[PDB]
Amino acid sequence: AGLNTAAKAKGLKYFGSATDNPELTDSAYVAQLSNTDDFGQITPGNSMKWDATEPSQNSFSFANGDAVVNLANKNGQLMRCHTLVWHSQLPNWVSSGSWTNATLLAAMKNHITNVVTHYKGKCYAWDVVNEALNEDGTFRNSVFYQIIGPAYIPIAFATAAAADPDVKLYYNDYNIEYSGAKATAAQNIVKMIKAYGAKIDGVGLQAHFIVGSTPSQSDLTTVLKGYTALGVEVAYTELDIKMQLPSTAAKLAQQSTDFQGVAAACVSTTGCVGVTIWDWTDKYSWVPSVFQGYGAPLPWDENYVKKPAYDGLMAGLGA
Ligand SMILES: *[C@@H]1O[C@H](CO)[C@@H](O)[C@H](O)[C@H]1NC(C)=O
Repeated sequence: AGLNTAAKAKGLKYFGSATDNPELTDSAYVAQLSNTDDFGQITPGNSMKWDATEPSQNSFSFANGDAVVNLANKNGQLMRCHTLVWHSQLPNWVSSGSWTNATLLAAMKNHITNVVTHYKGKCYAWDVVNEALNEDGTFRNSVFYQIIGPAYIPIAFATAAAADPDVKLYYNDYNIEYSGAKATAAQNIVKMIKAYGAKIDGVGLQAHFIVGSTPSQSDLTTVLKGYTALGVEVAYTELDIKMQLPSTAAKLAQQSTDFQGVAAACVSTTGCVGVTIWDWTDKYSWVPSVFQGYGAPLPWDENYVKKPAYDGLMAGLGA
């Protein structure tokens, strides 16, 4: 019994975790990441992004991504590959470049084709385009939007599908898990890609939530079904629930309830294929400076010891 076994019993394809290459020298860490009772799927937190894979123009660098795939392969875990086109973690040669539509499309397509071809057959899913929207539902004024216009999004999907016709292609974003202008805009991006005639198989809902401010199971489920209704599968792709510090028993209990609701929403939704937590131990959680004051976001603590949230996830998965 563990998260992945429970998830699969309920019909999900996996419960899984992200990781990153600096953690892999920690053999105790790796032993639990490799426990397929809890994790049937791995995401590389950083080593398949554009800054990692094409840090200078045309210079593809796959060793760190390959090391994560090799670990997953050894363990019999699925991969989700993350992420091709994104405004963040973009090398300066792209973000600062002097582009025309043709020249940026060439470089963007070259990035996709090379990365996706290299990983052909190794990935369950690709996050093809990440965080294309602002909070108010406008397009982000990234280099792609400013130079190419909205077509960059369906072109990226079409390019990925040409390189690897069978991997599931996802649009991934945060703050699209509750209703609002941003979730509506994410729906409209799905419709727009499909109308262009490009393949989109999934919406990735990052699920970076806050303890005590997490959307209810009911709200989350409703929003998932708003996506599945458009003809895509859905997954929670980067789940973590940071709490306002310091940690307390009451907050740990609330955090358990919050995680429980997310797992239950997925299990309740036909077409929700799985949940990936954004790493699994607080020691390696993602808490950048903009969230100073928050922390302890994950189901195991910094000592690799389960927190109440682990039991909350199990309950939410019906175990
Ligand atoms: C860039 O080229 C694509 C592909 O033909 C097209 O859909 C889009 O409108 C173009 N954008 C600009 C700004 O010329």
